[PDB]
Amino acid sequence: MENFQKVEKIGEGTYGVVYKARNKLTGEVVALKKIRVPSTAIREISLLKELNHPNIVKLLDVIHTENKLYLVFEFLHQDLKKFMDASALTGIPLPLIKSYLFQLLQGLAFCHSHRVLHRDLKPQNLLINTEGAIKLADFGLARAFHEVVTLWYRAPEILLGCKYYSTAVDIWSLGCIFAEMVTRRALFPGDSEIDQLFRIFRTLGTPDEVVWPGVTSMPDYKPSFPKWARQDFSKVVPPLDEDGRSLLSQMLHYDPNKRISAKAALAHPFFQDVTKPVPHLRL
Ligand SMILES: O=C(Nc1c[nH]nc1C(=O)Nc1ccc(F)cc1)c1ccccc1
Repeated sequence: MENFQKVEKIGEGTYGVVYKARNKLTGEVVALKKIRVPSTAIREISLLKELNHPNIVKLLDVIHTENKLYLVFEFLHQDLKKFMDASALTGIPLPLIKSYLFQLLQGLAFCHSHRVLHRDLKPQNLLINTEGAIKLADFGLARAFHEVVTLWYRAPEILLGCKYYSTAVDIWSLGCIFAEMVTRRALFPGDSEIDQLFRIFRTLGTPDEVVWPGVTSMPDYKPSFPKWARQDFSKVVPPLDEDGRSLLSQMLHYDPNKRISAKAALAHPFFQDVTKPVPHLRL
């Protein structure tokens, strides 16, 4: 778009290319996403301009022109997936893991309180700066509307065909990102929907009417599912301490109504000692 110079490709979202760009007039460096225009998307997108929070990538402008769609976001210099790969040897220090988790829960508590879900959290859409900050990106783009879209962070109620699912889905994804930071291995690396479901089952137990009332009446649930026993958390995320493990377990509750909200998670004793360390990033 005329007011922008593409400096470089910085990714491919679900929804079209993402460019680093410079505003020919303002000077500002920005993230420019080209989508791919029904008035429904126009409307939802416009709502997002308003939901501002220090832990949500700022949506600067929504250009709808020549009947094409661009979103202009504030620019961050790295994503969490790259940072994680970069920190493979040593792992991310716990106090930095805890800060990141804490800030993301703040962003989610904000979104959820305005009834906006993300619905597709993944380390690739979590963006970080040199000053210790981490921000949710791509917020709202999913209601509004190639490699495999990853299933690794998908809540099981989504996998079981629930069509009217809740903010608890973001809580689930965030718990899977939490474990992956601690262990340096993805929690549930599914390569199909059944494989994804069965990986969850194998770690957490096949859910039943005891732990998830109503589970058996779900669209894609079958009685013929195997019955695996639940594994112990101490085996799942060493060397996370007992507070971190308690929290994670609550974020990974099967029953979306049992699953901890972002707001009550902020109160958990794991965060009693939270700080804001600054990462070392080599841009
Ligand atoms: O809004 C998105 N990204 C961004 C917004 N502001 N900065 C970015 C961004 O990707 N920055 C970035 C990330 C990794 C790099 F190596 C260098 C720079 C987005 C859109 C679709 C899918 C994923 C992320």
